[PDB]
Formats: sequence, structure tokens, C-alpha cells
Amino acid sequence: SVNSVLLFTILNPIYSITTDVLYTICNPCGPVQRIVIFRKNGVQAMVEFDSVQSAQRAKASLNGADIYSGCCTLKIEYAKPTRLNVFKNDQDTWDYTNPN
Amino acid sequence: YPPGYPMQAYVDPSNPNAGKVLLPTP
Repeated sequence: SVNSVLLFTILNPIYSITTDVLYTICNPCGPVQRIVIFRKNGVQAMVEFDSVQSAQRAKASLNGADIYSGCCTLKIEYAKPTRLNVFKNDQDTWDYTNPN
Repeated sequence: YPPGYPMQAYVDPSNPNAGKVLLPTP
């Protein structure tokens, strides 16, 4: 089941993972609409793109890459929600279509 | 985007994103 929302599981997350880091690496793949980072048990993030085609370009380009050398290995799958709900813009969540 | 990145450390014929490094180290 394809989706415009991707789930990033960041293996060996040695460095700080923020919305600015994820926006930086994802938006060249395809336009990013929203980001939500979960920090409870490792680091997983949901990244919502403008379209399925952009999400598929992000998945094809980044799956199995390292954000930084030797760590932060990306496992990328389609997320369950088809849209993200964001109510605040900070280092953990951001909506690039809703400045607050 | 940081010059030179994403950087392909090596090319693995089995896996196009193995060896790919998205950003320089903080």
C-alpha cells in the first residue's frame, strides 16, 4: 500500500535527529509537507510529502543510506496514516504549509 | 546543501544506497 507519508526508522541514531536535519535530506528528494519525530524507543520519524511520486523518490534515494557516515542508517517504509496532524513547529514536529 | 553530498563512499553492485552518506558529520 503506497502512501505519501513515509516512516523513517533511524538505526544507530548517534547524532541528534531534528526536523531541520530531516527536511534538509528529504526535500531534495521531493517537497516535504510535514514531519513528526518520535524519540521514545530509538528514533523514528514520519515524513509527509506532496505526493506519492515524491515519497517514492525519497524512498528509492534514501533507503539504506546513512545520514552521517557510519551511523543513522535509514529503514524506510510507507506509514499507516495517510496524512500527519501537526499543531506546533519546533525541532520535533513541523508543518511547512502552516506557519504558526 | 553541503558541497560534495550526498557522497557515495563506494558503489555496491547489490545495493545502490550502501555507502551513500547524506551529510557531513556534525
